[PDB]
Amino acid sequence: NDINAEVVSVSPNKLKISVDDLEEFKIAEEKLGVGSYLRVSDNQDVALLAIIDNFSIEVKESQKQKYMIEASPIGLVKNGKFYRGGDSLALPPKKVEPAKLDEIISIYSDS
Amino acid sequence: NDINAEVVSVSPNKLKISVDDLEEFKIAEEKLGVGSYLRVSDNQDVALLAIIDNFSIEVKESQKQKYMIEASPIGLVKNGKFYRGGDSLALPPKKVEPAKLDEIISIYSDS
Amino acid sequence: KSFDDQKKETIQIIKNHFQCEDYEAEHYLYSNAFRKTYDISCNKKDRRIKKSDFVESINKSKVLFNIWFYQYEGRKEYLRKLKESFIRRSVNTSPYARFFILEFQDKTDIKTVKDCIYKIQSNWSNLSKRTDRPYSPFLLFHGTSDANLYELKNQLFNEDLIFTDGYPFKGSVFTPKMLIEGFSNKEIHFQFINDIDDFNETLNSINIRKEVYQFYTENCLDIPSQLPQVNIQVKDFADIKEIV
Amino acid sequence: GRKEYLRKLKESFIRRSVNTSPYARFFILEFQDKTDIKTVKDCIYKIQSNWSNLSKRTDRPYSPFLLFHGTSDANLYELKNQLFNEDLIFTDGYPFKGSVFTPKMLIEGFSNKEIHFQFINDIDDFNETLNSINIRKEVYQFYTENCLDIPSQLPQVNIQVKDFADIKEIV
Amino acid sequence: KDCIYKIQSNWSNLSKRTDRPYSPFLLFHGTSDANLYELKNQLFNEDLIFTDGYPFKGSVFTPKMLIEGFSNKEIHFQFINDIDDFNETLNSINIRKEVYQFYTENCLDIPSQLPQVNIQVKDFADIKEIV
Repeated sequence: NDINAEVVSVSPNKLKISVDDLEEFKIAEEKLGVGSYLRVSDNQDVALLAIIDNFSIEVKESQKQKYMIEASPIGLVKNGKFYRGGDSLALPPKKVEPAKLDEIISIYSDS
Repeated sequence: NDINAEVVSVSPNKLKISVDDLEEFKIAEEKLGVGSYLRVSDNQDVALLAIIDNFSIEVKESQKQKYMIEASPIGLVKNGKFYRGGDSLALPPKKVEPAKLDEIISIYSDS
Repeated sequence: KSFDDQKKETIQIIKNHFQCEDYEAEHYLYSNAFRKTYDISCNKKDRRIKKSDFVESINKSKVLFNIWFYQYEGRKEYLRKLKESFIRRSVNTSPYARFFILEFQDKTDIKTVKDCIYKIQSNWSNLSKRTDRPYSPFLLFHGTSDANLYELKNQLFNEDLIFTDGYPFKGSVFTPKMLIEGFSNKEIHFQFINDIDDFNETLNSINIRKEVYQFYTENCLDIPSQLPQVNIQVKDFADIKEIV
Repeated sequence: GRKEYLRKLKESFIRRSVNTSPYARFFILEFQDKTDIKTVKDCIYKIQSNWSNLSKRTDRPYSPFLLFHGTSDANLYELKNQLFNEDLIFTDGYPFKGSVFTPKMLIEGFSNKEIHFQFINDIDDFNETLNSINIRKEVYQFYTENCLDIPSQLPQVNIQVKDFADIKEIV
Repeated sequence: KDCIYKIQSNWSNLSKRTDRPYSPFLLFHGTSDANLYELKNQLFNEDLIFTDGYPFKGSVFTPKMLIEGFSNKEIHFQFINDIDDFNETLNSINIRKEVYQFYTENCLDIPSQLPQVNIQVKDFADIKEIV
């Protein structure tokens, strides 16, 4: 697993995402940016799509690093078709991966 | 090693740098002041430039001296060429040294 | 023709032939084909040969030294030309098992070898106390006597450059797992692979992404091909410091 | 009875704990060609368990020093190889191949909780680490036929044993 | 079962305070497989959880399961079926091994590189008080 990110807190328009394990180091550089798109799901078929609002990486001597990501659930994708939502509830914990190109394109094309 | 500073936390526009060891007192006096330029990298080829925004040195009775520096990334130096735009992500921890004169000159000459 | 009038024509005839990138043709295939053109041209008797086997001789993984582009732009530009071609770097260096095979012979001074070890360890290791994934490079030296090699290892230990080599005590068999622990050890600065037999046993014990950086002057080895190799020929061992 | 000979030797020279103080304890065991490898290992494990304090609660840790003599280097190195595979981590001042004797590696391993004991290869490394340790050093000798010569300025006991097996319950 | 429970109670330490746990290894010989599986089934019913290197039906012998079960606080001891499972387990263990043999008539053959002790008892009932 190249990235192990996970939603840890859910607010009505906010997601708090913890990157538990980062391995590629290129996912964080390009796909975890301040405007990047994430896919939030526990299954490959139906997902939330979120834009990163904020992030914070912290390292300390003894404990593990705290890479924390703020995101906002802009919509819902079901079976390749994106539905502009903003209120669909994801119950944490939820597996988070960077959104694919076809999913980001589906935001502005399926409406 | 005269200066031992390291990035301990990363925000989208902010770096927190902890000075672990300060053998040379002259480096802190003239190169670690507010507005000074730092070179943030784990290697000498590709780096991230930052400007010191704030600092605080707190000393206590029994523990080690806590020298913390706030910086904001301003651009990226690759093979002696500076690229404006501090949206690149440096994964902490990253070794921090004061920037050389050629690096500060390349901020305005290259762009 | 002129010197510049033939540069942009020689690259394109091998760029489309091998279907590679720009650094894989100008720095990797143009450079090797220049001396193999010069080697048959500088021969006393056999000047004209057939180029049927010329296309496979230049396709070797070794990046060959070229003397004509050493006296032309100097050592400050040729070593700077090799640095962004195969020693490409990013902002964040990933915890990979990087292997640095440097060639050490009897005329090379120990001190000049010692400065390259300090250069390799500084750039290719992150031994920070706040890392959850520290990494250190592996170092292999060859072509020298064991007595001359042991003097280098003995000096590095006195200047507090702690390393591991798979032999924690006298009479110990070579333990690969000592080198793997030294990769993740923040108190071990690098790993010293003694010889080829200790080399290939360490590749099988590593499951993470592996990179090999070989720098030599005349003698090169047969690194297995599924790895990434970088094989660069230099004149003197001090040229290796400016590339890594 | 054989229980009485062990009881006399356990109290005459050896003490049960020697106040559990951090001391440079040297255990010189006379290894023969006739002595089996595994009965040396039982003696080493018993010496290490009784004469070291590597718990995290302490602030003054210590580890014993082991020296063997009378045997060849073939089975001496073979014993050291087995002890390393069973996670009994030791040091002998030779951190790498083709290294000179580094007595400071034995100094750090004495205070290291991850290094269980300190091995000493022979006499020349034994006298070299004697001058490198500044704290109080005691030498315990367990021999059957051949007795080593110890410098006269150190607290030494010399215990004769019928074989190598009875050394284990003495310590 | 009374002997196995006494061996597990004395020669294992699975308390949450420690960080170096250990569990004993149990091997039986001279009996049929019918009452060997009857003994294994009854011990697992009373929450004396063990591993024998066969985590599922039709599995090859996995000594890694006994590596994890030795340091697992939730696995009380380890079962060994016969001599072929025992020798392969010895090679997989890297730490110090001791073989404690209790027998009445027939004694099993043990490799000489291991510390062995042999106890000949009048019957099986004396083993629970000896151990």
